[PDB]
Amino acid sequence: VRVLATDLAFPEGPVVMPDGSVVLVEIRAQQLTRVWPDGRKEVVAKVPGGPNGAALGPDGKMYICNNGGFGWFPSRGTMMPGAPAPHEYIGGSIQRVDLQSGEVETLFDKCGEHPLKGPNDLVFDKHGGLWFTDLGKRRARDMDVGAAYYIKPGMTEITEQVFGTLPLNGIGLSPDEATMYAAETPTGRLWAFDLSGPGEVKPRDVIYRGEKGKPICGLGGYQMFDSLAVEASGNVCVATLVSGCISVIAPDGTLVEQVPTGDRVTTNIAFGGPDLKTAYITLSGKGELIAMDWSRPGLPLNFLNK
Ligand SMILES: O=c1ccc2ccccc2[nH]1
Ligand SMILES: [Ca+2]
Ligand code: NA
Repeated sequence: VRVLATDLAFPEGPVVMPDGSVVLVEIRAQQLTRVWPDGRKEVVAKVPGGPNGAALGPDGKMYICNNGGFGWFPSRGTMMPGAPAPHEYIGGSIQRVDLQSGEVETLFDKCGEHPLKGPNDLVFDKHGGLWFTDLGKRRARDMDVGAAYYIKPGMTEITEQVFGTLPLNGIGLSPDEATMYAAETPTGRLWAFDLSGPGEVKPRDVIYRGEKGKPICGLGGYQMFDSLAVEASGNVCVATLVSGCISVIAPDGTLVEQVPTGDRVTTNIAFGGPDLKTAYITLSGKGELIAMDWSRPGLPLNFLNK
């Protein structure tokens, strides 16, 4: 276990480059940041609002889930995200950053007639379609439902694929891309959505209240999920809040293991390095990017690793 960088303002959305550098977002600093393996840092772009998740796109640009902004309040020695005051929330969107110029473009701020609320994380399929989660926003006495969306290849249009769940956070594709996984934050449940084809959830039979997917795993106790990354084996590695670990879930739902990280606010994971057997993990409470040896290889991401 190795600490690569410190003094990051709530790191998230790690994208591990082939050379082992990491481009990540700092939600509280509202920026996209390049982190080199020795700890030296460079700001790539200012991204006002709440840049929350990142993924390299087929056009070579860095696509960003912008949750619109958080309130920030001190808790357990860390500045934690909270419900934003109206003046702290500028609207959720999907954005794109030219890494060489720092230019930021806003691509979508609605799906149909409904504004996007709190876009969180995202993953590309091999065709260039873009899956992403919406965590929703919190307000003083209520909160938005979760959702998942798909933007068709070429960034032509956005469609609603999952709606009405609790806040959704991590999202990933199986190796064969026939299954999309969404992590539900407050319940610590990983939901598996069968796809009839690229970008299209195949609705499953309801279990209790309008479920479109299968809850293949739900952790016990007081454990919540954040973002995730998939292994070439098909296992889903989910950053686990409160207990502070990576939860490795097999495609069948089995809890393979839990890898402690030392931070109750462990938020994301991404694979890179030789054989993609290195796990790069954002400890957002401590403000750190860490590296860890992984026993199995990561799933190469489209347009970054393959
Ligand atoms: O992606 C996110 C977004 C919000 C958030 C808040 C508290 C802890 C982890 C979080 N991860
Ligand atoms: Ca997240
Ligand atoms: Na990730």
